[PDB]
Amino acid sequence: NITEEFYQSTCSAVSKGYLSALRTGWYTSVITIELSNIKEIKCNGTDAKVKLIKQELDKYKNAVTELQLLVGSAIASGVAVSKVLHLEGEVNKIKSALLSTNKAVVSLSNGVSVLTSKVLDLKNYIDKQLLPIVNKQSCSIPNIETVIEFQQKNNRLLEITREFSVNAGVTTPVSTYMLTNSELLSLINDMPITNDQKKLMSNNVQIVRQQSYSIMSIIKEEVLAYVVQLPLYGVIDTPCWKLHTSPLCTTNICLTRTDRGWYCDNAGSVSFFPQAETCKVQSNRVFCDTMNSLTLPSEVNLCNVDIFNPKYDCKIMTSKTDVSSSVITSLGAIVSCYGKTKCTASNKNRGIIKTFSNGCDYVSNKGVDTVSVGNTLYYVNKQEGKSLYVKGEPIINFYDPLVFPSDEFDASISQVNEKINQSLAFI
Amino acid sequence: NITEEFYQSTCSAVSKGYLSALRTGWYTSVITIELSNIKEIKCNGTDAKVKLIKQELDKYKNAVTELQLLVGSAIASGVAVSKVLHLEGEVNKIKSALLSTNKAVVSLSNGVSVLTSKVLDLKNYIDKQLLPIVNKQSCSIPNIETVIEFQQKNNRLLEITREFSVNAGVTTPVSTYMLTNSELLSLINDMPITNDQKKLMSNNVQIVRQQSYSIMSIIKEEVLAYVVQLPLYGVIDTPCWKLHTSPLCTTNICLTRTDRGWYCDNAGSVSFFPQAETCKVQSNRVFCDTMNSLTLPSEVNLCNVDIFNPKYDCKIMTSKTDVSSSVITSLGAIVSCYGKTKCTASNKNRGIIKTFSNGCDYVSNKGVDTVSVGNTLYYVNKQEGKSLYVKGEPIINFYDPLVFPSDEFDASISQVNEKINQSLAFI
Amino acid sequence: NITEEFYQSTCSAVSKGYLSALRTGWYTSVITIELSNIKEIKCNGTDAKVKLIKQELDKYKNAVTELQLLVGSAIASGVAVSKVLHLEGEVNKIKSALLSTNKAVVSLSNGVSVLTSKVLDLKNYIDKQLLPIVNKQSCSIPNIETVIEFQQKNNRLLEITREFSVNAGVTTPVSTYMLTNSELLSLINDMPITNDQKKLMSNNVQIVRQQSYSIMSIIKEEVLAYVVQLPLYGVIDTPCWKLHTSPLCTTNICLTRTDRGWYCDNAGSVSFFPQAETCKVQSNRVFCDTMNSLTLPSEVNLCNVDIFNPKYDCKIMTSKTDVSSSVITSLGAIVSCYGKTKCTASNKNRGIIKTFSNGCDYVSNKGVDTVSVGNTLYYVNKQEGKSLYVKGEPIINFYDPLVFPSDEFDASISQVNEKINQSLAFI
Amino acid sequence: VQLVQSGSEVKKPGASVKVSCKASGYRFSNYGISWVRQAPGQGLEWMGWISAYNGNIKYVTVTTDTSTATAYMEVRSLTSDDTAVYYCARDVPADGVHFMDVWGQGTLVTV
Amino acid sequence: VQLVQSGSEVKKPGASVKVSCKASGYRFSNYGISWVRQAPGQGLEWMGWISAYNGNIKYVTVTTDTSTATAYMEVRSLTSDDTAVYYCARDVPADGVHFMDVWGQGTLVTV
Amino acid sequence: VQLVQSGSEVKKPGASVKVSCKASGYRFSNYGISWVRQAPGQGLEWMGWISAYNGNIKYVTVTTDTSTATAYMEVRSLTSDDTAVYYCARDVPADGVHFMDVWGQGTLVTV
Amino acid sequence: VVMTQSPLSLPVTLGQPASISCRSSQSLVHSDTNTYLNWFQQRPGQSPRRLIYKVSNRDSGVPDRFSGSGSGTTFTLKISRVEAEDVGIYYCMQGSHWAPTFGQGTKVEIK
Amino acid sequence: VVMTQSPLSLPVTLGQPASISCRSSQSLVHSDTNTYLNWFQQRPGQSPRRLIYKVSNRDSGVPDRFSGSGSGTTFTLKISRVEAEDVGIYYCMQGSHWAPTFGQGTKVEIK
Amino acid sequence: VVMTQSPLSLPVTLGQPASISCRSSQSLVHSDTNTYLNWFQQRPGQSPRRLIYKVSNRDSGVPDRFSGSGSGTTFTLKISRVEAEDVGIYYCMQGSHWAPTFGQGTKVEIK
Repeated sequence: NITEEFYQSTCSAVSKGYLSALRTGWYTSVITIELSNIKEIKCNGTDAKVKLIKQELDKYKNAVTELQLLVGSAIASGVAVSKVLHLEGEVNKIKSALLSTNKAVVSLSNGVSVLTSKVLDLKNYIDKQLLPIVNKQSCSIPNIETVIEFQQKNNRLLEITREFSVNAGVTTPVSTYMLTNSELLSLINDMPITNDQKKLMSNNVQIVRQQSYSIMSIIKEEVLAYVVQLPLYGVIDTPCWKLHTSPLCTTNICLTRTDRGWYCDNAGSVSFFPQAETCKVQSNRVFCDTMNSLTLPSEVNLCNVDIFNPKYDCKIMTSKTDVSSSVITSLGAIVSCYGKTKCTASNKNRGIIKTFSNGCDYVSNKGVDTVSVGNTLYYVNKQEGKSLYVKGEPIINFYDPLVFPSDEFDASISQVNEKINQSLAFI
Repeated sequence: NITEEFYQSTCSAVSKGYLSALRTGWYTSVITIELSNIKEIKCNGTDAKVKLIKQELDKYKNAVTELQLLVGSAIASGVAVSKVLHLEGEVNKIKSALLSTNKAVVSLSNGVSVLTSKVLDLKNYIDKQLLPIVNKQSCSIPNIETVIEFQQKNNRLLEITREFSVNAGVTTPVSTYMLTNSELLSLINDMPITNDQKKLMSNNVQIVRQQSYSIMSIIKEEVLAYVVQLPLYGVIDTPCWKLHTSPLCTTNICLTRTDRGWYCDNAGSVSFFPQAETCKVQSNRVFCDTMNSLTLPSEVNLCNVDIFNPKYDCKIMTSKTDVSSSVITSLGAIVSCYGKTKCTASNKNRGIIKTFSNGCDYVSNKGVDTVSVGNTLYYVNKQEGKSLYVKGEPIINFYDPLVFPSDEFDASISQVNEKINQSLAFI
Repeated sequence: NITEEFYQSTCSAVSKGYLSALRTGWYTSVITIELSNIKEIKCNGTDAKVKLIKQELDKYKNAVTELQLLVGSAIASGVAVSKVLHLEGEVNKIKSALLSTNKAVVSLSNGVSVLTSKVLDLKNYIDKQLLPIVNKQSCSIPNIETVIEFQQKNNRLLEITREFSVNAGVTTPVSTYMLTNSELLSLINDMPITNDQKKLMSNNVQIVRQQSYSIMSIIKEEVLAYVVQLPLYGVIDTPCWKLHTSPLCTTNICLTRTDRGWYCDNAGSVSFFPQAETCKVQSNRVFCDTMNSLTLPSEVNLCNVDIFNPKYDCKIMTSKTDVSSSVITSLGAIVSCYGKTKCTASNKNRGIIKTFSNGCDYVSNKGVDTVSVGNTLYYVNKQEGKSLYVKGEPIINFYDPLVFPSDEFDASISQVNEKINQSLAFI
Repeated sequence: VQLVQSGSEVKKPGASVKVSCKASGYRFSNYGISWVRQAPGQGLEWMGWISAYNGNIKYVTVTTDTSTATAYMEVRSLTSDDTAVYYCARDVPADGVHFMDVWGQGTLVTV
Repeated sequence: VQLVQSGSEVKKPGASVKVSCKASGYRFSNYGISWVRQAPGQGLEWMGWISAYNGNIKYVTVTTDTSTATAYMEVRSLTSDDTAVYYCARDVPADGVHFMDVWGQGTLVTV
Repeated sequence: VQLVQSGSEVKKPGASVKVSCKASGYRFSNYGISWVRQAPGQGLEWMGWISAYNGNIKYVTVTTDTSTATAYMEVRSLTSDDTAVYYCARDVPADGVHFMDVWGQGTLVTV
Repeated sequence: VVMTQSPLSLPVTLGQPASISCRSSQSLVHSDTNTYLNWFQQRPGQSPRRLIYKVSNRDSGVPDRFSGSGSGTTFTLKISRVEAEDVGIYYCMQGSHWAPTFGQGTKVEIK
Repeated sequence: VVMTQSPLSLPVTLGQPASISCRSSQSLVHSDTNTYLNWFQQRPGQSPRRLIYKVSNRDSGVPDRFSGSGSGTTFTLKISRVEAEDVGIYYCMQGSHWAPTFGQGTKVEIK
Repeated sequence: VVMTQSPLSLPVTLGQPASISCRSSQSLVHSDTNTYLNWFQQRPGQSPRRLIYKVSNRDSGVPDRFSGSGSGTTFTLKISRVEAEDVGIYYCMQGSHWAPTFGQGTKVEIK
């Protein structure tokens, strides 16, 4: 259950009660589509249905022809597998492995073993189930349903080609054409991972797609194979807390804690994720990619309870930009009201239920439905949870404008204090 | 009609003549699709058409199964409505309201009344118009057109499921599958808003989609309902002006006004939109989202006519980065030429019509078709309008390099002057 | 062939061996679809196939109705062509030019000549090949294949309308519906450019789409015309080198070269591309858009071999943020290990093959398959190439923490030295 | 859920009569009111629809009073052909399909 | 590529017997093992499948030892009806289609 | 819009002749030129196409002079079989469909 | 949309079934697959009350003797047993299109 | 694409209609639904001039007596009344494919 | 999936052909268009060995006399010439579904 704590001292709110799902690795699987080497239907005729088949075959052939024309690094794992498949003889390993089965584990040249699955076999359908239907002597097809089912089978290839063409062979998220939900669910079950990870990934397949990649690998020897790069969640169920920060100004000099974003416990240390796009959030599970993470000591949590703790140097910025704004946190909203701008909190039925005075203040999502700051109307999150207000004297009142260095784009508590002490030393 | 004024004093161009359409609120409507609870066709047979129906039913069932697996906050309004629909008994309110009509207003638990519209009824089609067609004794379908029309009806569900699967249940912009153009046009007409807003939204439905959201809400009790979160434009037809800025350097120390972006009048104050993605621009209408807005006093406009005005503190940055570049404004282009880099303005027929000297200069779109600065070829906007050149002495010549603080990533006129005065005080 | 050089002195790696493909201009072509002015099928009847045709015609009519409702500037070239087509009489030039041929060059009002191509003619199909099929007396269609082929012909229009509706008339990348691969390949061949550019664009059509734009232009007088804005690569085969940088800290004060990104030779000067999204990279070809480029003197390359060169002022940043991180370069990975965080390089079979000590170090992709820094597991790029390690004394050891200005968000070697000298002057 | 209308009206040609329709038992603002004319010896005829949610009007001037949950229909330039019973029916609040589930008892206007 | 099983086993009812299956000629971890029972005078019967790649199990307790490339099947509460030949077949490593290309010679368990 | 060609040419076998085609009445650079051979007592035969917009060539060496709006076709190693009338036709400027709306009067080359 | 209704007079003996048909000029199938055809009853001296709200769905409180049937453009209202309370005027209504339209009405009597 | 044309000689009495057929070896329908088949006329002593530029579209200045017809692989050129100015050689041409091809030509005469 | 196999006993004269049929209760076509039906042979005193691994694909080392045929739910195994080494028990197997199932087995003999 989610719990929010607003700290009036630093105008920051921490939304605890979350559980982690941190992507610490990648799982690369090879998805193969066996392609027919057909060039055309041999006969020519005036049948309208066969012309539709030829039109669909032209779509098929053009799709194959289109495919043949094709900090960290997010696809380094799938690119590595793709480059191995380009080596001589590695395609025939996949061809022989999937000769009698649709799933196989293939040991490549590097020694890595990758699970290979054949999700579609157009070579079988076209050569064995489509071409024998065509009466070459009359160049006619008996039933129209053959045309319709050919369009359905070929449709997945056309959409896979369509996505690779516009994404230059690397698509993210992995769509349902690359890997259907049943295939993705079965693929997760087939991964050599613990049951806790399988339960986590199966319940959140929509998050798995958003964090996955599809890499077009080979189009050679009647095989269309692309590497799907699924995420591995090695860290699960560890506590997470999101730090929401809003400007804190005198009522002038402003102060804002810059270290906002998600924090999660990881192997005795705190993984900090500054970018907002990094972490996807579910009911109470936070899916943060560790590639965009900073590893911090566990003492980083002490900045919430004590901004002047000696165990850590909390990051803040200093400026004179006394502009009113509101941060719509979970279970509430931080409202910073300054100047002549009027800030109010409103309810759907009762209307304006609170008028914010000058300073930084917090309103829970209970009762409040919208927040108005200046000319901007903010809607608050209606998540169920318990919000806690921690009253305290704002830290911005301890400084003085004469020596406050109000130009730090990114600094820390100790850096500001040392720079202040330098100002006092000169003065 | 658009009018551009270039200010040589500050190397800034203001593109006036625009009208505002500011999104100040949200309108959430519930779009429902009634789903059949069919598990399969009871019979089995060798008919090719029925197999196509079963294949399409498997797509239907998998689509339902896929759906069942599913600062500010842009979707706080639609999430709030979605969370209410999850409450016990709220689904049956929608079920009973839409029992005899395809549009209804439903009063939820919170007391909010939301317009509910049923755009597709797959429960009626499958149970009443599809299953009775299937001859269970022979397990055959008489006509192939039943298969084709079933694919058409089911197609919208599959695409809605497809978009929610890859977007994790929140899609923006709202595609034509979520809400067709006729449905979006009728929905705007059905909103309880003034006719000026309805005319604005109906003429710019393409902008409305880009600023809308679709939130997957419920898949329970044979009802697929998703909340479409349309924008509300409470501020219309107010003047807007875009501030284009380019570096101003001595011919060295550079100066650039950092407050570039859209400004629009709003309730006696100026709404400033720094981000470029915030504002969509039409013929002369600017669609700016107020969530990404700063509320400023009306005196902010005085920075264009007088950079040293006492009524406002205009934001500038200072640096030594004497790099030539050009800003392609509307109705012209600002060209800053420095160093040995050659800058020219060219016409399609007459060729190079102007060679820019050292400094910041402006060329209208009349005659000029391309601008070349260094190795970069810039095409100018051919918008029809009247450009005005305001000759004046550049402000960068008033300072001196000895005390100019050329390291401010973001500062103001008064901050620079105070820091300069501090430098003179020491010296 | 790619070659990497790691410089221990500045903790920077340069990945040479690349060839440029710099977009220096645009090529705008008009793609036209001739539309039928049909309002409906005159007859009414109980035929199931004709109802399918009427349903598809309603999709056709709604698609037309949907279309009728529709620093630098990336679409200034295509917008300019679009605005000319809106002039009176310019549509009839295209109508008469394409009267007997599907490709023509049309001289517009501005005097520019644009290659116009008609990729689909729905006016011919509907009026001449669809309507005569409908038996108006019985209101029946003989064969279902007419319905299926009508859906195929109309499908491209619906998808083009679908993309313009959600993109507000400007789509990028140019999908396969806007311009198929055969049409894009033929369009490149038809451009008045040298054969070296044609070979470059034809081999990398996937990159061409990602750098192209499609602008919806006119829907008037039975003509749907949209301007496709293809890229022009005036600079080809010139050397490129990517500069990878990682923090360099004492083992404290940190130093990092901020000028990371792609550099390419261009007309005797170096084009620097800071943004990562600007440059697409192929096997050894780098496709950088020059709109996001900085033009620099050729002496910028001297910063790699000598950071204290007088010919250039290399850009660095200074901070106290002693945080361990790794930069996954091509042909290797830079690892900066500081504090108590453990950094290791691992192989798939042999496991952990190296443990990084405090400082900045580099490991080639030979042998190394993954890199672990703190809680983050980084996979290295397995690109084939020769990496070179240039041992040298790190420059951060030359300074002293007492006068090191560790707060520069972006500065240079000379700026830091002058600021240091100012500190020594006071002291 | 019921609708009650005004009493019978007797008017001379050229005058104006405003029928009323008081709603009870449901939320007035969640629906619209459709007005139906029934001339003696003649079938029902749909006159106009007014939404209590939008204020939208389709077709005489129909208005709704949300505060009193009352709908009004005013017919101007009354003629002998306008002698008919006028019904108010609860209807769709938006541009959907009309259902007219609940009807008022009927106001007989005589001209 | 071959599979060798344990020798014949004679057991009394209520006991437990663990059949083994030693693999050679291929990578054990790239496949799974399917166990098939053949009662005398009766057809083949699929008992269970264990993957050497996942450890996944389908159906008695089947286990695999990757280090020794050996698969084990333990049948508890042996009855007279459990007298049969038990085969190990190399199978799909994941939830694909089963093929059973290579079979062990067969362990005859007598109860 | 018209095309005028060179006069009749008489050549000995093994020589080379360059036919010309001067264009007027339209923009030369917006089209291409297709060359057609008509042997006496024989039908028309398409020889080659050159674009004045791209310079692209399809099939003897055809060239265009944009400055003088003139197209040239040179046939080398003339034989007795090359005695024919050679026409220039205004054609598509790109790889579209050929139409050949306007033809030159014809150059009779005799070998 | 003209809603033709037949017959206009339906004298029915007590206890015997009665059928009322109503044929539309257009197909009443909406964008969503539903067919919104309503059936109303006007008891003598009362306002019309809705019996069937979609082609076959009885309204709450309507006895089971009233059955609705039909599809596309043709529809049927049937009464299994005509009682004394079934005397009235029945109107078919479509709300699918822009303007709701009623039928001419069927006057049910007793013989 | 071989454009077979028939007949090769068409002696026609003045005033009577004349029909020229031209059958293609492949379907001439392009990627866009148009069928680019042209008809040319070579008046004696003159260069060929285009009459029909798509299967039925007359060129500007062509009298209405010339009618084009056909679809797919078979096409027809018809003259309603053959006059003295209709004597010549008619060539069918396709430009749809890579290489334009002409027919053998039809020699129209007067009896 | 019940794999019915027929016949259960197949006494065959040496050199004459033999046919074994195996009909499934469901269609064995997988999501990918393949039909994974296997045919095994149990030589007397040996473990079953795979002959055909997809409906017609012979396994490596299998003589060409063994031919597989069938589609959908019905399949056939044929031997062109029955030799002394063809005596055994043949099992059809499907691996497509969740649980692999074998046929009852066909006991081939020699007359």
